[PDB]
Amino acid sequence: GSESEEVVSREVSGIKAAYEAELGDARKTLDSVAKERARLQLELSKVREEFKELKARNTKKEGDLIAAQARLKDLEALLNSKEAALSTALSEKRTLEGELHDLRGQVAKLEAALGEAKKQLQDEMLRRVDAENRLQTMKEELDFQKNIYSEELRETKRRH
Amino acid sequence: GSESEEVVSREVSGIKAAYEAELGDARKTLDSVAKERARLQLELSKVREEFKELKARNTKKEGDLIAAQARLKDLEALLNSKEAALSTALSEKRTLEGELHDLRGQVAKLEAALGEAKKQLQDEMLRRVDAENRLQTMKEELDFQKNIYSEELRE
Repeated sequence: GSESEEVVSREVSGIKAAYEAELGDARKTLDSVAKERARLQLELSKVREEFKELKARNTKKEGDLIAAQARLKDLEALLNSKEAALSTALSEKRTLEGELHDLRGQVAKLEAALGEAKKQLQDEMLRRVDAENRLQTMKEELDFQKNIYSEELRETKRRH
Repeated sequence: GSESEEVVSREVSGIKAAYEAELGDARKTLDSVAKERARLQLELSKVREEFKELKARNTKKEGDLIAAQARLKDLEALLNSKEAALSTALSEKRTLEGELHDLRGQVAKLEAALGEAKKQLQDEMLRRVDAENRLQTMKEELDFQKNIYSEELRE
């Protein structure tokens, strides 16, 4: 009767209260996952941004690196050419200094030889001038000896 | 009249089934959001790994760049020193070639002067020898002419 209606009302209230407790524990787990989802969304948004910025920085750095490496290659090659040119120039200079030293010795040797050849020519010109003057005097003596021979024997044979 | 009691039995069974259905839907929704957490965790794991790899590559590239820039700076300076040294060496070489040209002209001028001084000495020595020979012959003629003078005046 009334005990049959009370047992159902207390049963429904029991199963109602159990469901309310379980759905409440399901709501509490739902918010927990909602917080973690929000944490991950923010953390993902942070890393994506950092990656975008890092990729932009790296793209610039790598392009700068390729350019530096190309310039380095060109400079190392030019430095090698310059060193070769310098090595040749110093070698050629060394040969010149040697030729120059040899020529300086030659000038000094030719100057001494020229001075002595001129000194000997000077003395010989004097001896030639003297010998030619003494010859003219000897020719003059011979003509005067031949003239006194003739002008005297012209008068000797006539005066006995 | 147990039809009045079958109404309450069907109501309780309906209440039970409705609460039982709400629990099943809440559990399937919890799965639905757990899938979305899993999606984000995987997506985050992917980007973190890509970033770690990119940061490692960039760290190496930047260190390589600093080194290249330092080497460039040193080279440009060394290249400038080498060009100055080269410019000096060619200038010094040019002065040497000038001194050499001047010395070669001096040797040629001294050689020509020496050859002509020797040629003049040669001709002068001949004139002296000839004049001294003609003088000795003239002295010999004068003594003969003075002796024939004394021998003819005798008789």
